[PDB]
Amino acid sequence: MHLTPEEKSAVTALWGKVNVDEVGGEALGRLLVGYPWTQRFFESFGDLSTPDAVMGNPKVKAHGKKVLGAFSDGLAHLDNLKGTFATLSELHCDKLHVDPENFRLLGNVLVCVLAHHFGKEFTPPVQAAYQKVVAGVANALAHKYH
Amino acid sequence: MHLTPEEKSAVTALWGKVNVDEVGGEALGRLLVGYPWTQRFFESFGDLSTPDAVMGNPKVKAHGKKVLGAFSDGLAHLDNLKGTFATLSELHCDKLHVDPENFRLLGNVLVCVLAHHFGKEFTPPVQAAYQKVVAGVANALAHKYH
Amino acid sequence: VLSPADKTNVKAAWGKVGAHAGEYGAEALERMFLSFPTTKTYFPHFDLSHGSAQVKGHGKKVADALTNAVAHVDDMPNALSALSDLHAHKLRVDPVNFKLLSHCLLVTLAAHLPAEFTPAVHASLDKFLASVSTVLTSKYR
Amino acid sequence: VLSPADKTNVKAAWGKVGAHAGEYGAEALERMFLSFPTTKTYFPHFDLSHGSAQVKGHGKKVADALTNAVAHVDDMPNALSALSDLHAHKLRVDPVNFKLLSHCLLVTLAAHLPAEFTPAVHASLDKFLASVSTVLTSKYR
Ligand code: HEM
Ligand code: HEM
Ligand code: HEM
Ligand code: HEM
Repeated sequence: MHLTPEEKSAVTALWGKVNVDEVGGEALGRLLVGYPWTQRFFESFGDLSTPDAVMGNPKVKAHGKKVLGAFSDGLAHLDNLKGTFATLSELHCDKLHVDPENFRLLGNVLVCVLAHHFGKEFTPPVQAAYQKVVAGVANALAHKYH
Repeated sequence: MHLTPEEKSAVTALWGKVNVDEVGGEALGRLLVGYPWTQRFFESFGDLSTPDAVMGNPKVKAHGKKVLGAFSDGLAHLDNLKGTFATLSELHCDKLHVDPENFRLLGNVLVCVLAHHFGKEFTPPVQAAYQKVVAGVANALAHKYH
Repeated sequence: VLSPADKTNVKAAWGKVGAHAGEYGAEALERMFLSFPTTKTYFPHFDLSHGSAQVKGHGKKVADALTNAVAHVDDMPNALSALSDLHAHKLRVDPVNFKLLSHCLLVTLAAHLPAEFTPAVHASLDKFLASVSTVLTSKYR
Repeated sequence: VLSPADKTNVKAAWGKVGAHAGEYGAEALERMFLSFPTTKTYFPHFDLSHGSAQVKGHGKKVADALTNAVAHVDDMPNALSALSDLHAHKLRVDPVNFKLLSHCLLVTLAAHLPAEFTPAVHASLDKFLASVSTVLTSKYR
């Protein structure tokens, strides 16, 4: 990352306060609702016909926790997101066929969820560092596409 | 910059056939015509009211040649674009205030220009090598923005 | 295309902004400048420092125009003609930038309207900002 | 919006395509697959090998649709409604990919129509493809 020690600490410190369970389900859910086309990959999850049906769908919530988990662990290898997401990058390409653009949609949704949750705490400088991380993550995940 | 040896040879062989004076003028002119908003940086160039006024403007031709001149030099240091373009990156940012998205528009226009000129010689695979190159150059030119 | 639900959602959310729109305008710009520094290329003449009156004033201007857009959600094209003109023929901001300001605006609303920033409202505001973006860049060429 | 000039430009350049549309459609696809490999995620079921009949087959369908939009240049939203529905509801191609294909289509035409691919025509063709893309994406949300 091109994270400043100061930027690293801000990221790190806010994260410490995050409930991955709740933030994961909300980020994925908001994604499915705001950008309806992302639902093409979750047909087997059920009824995503409404905000309510998406936000309530347990399969969605549980997928959300799995994704933020993996994300969460990447924050520990912020100096090599590439190497941390290599295998996950191949999987997404070769098995899942997920267009990397989706990684960027999610990232932006993630930032909106964090702002949502932390209000005041999520200051311009703090968002700036998070924007750098979400971009970084999306790039790492997209890295092995061919 | 994931230029395979074979991609690099291909970039280089074609670049051998280009008349930078000419290509430079065409690419720049075509940008000002296709994305007229880009004309914001050249109000001292005079008349850009029509395609002929743009394409034939001696100032556009002269600037185009300068721009492609710097690009050609970049092609000789495919290994160190960031280094090669550093003072120019700073200038575009700090003095000219040129939104880097402009560097990507020019790259696409340039690819269409090479296609225009080389016809069938600009094969699918050669285009893919040039795509990597214009992107690397745009990235190098944006590296010093802050 | 904004559905009736969307128009409702938007008017409600914006309704809660009230006297703070100017402050939110200002905050969204500040967030844009820091998160997407390339956007600063359009404001060389501004003092982009925190709490700059230039930034504050511009914040109000933008907020106000949004208000007017919510108010004429049914006739945006017409309500924003002049602004579409200004941007296409004078300012000539690259279209990619509208998406960046739009994003900083959501983030700002979210951080300030917790209760109101539901998933359905989030989706509506986004579409809305998108519509507004389309309108402002419709006469570019 | 497309101007009379644009309209004339497009009918003219597309006029020249004639009977090669199919092959040019296939070629634009291949260019896209090679230059923007992320686009391949949408055709996991295709043989993307050089000279794949699936690609040939697909290239023709795309060219047919463009040819249809040119024939109905004054009523594209209606002429393309069905394709707009398909893309919005079934295929669900992320919007960014339209710009990639557009770009590869422009490269293909340039490569084949040296005499007609003038600055003016180039610009008209670019606005045209942007408009087709907008139609195909209008019903996404
Ligand atoms: C922050 C970015 C993301 C991360 C870290 C991530 C991580 C993961 C992980 C850890 C898995 C578990 C699968 C396994 O190990 O077998 C997974 C599966 C999957 N992901 Fe991603 N993901 C991300 C973004 C996305 C997005 C944006 C989408 C689509 C909108 C997506 C679609 C999927 C699908 C469809 C699966 C398979 C789930 C199943 O088997 O039902 N991912 N992802
Ligand atoms: C491949 C990308 C580009 C390269 C290599 C490049 C190179 C150059 C060079 C070598 C100069 C002269 C430096 C000097 O005056 O000391 C220059 C100036 C300039 N460039 Fe760039 N340029 C690029 C793209 C662009 C684009 C796309 C724009 C606007 C859309 C732009 C806007 C300008 C302007 C406005 C000037 C100054 C003109 C004047 O003398 O008034 N450049 N560029
Ligand atoms: C949400 C979409 C936007 C809206 C509603 C909007 C609205 C406005 C308004 C109301 C003005 C002031 C008009 C006046 O001075 O009378 C303005 C000016 C301006 N806008 Fe836009 N704007 C938007 C997006 C953008 C973006 C994304 C940028 C660039 C990053 C931008 C750059 C400018 C600039 C440079 C000015 C002139 C500043 C000055 O010199 O005072 N605008 N805009
Ligand atoms: C202007 C641009 C486009 C046009 C005119 C177009 C047109 C079409 C047409 C006519 C079909 C065939 C429908 C049928 O089965 O009758 C189709 C299918 C399809 N298109 Fe689009 N399309 C465009 C852009 C895109 C893009 C950018 C992508 C993804 C990168 C895409 C992905 C697909 C896929 C995956 C199918 C289904 C193919 C199959 O399974 O046979 N399209 N498109």
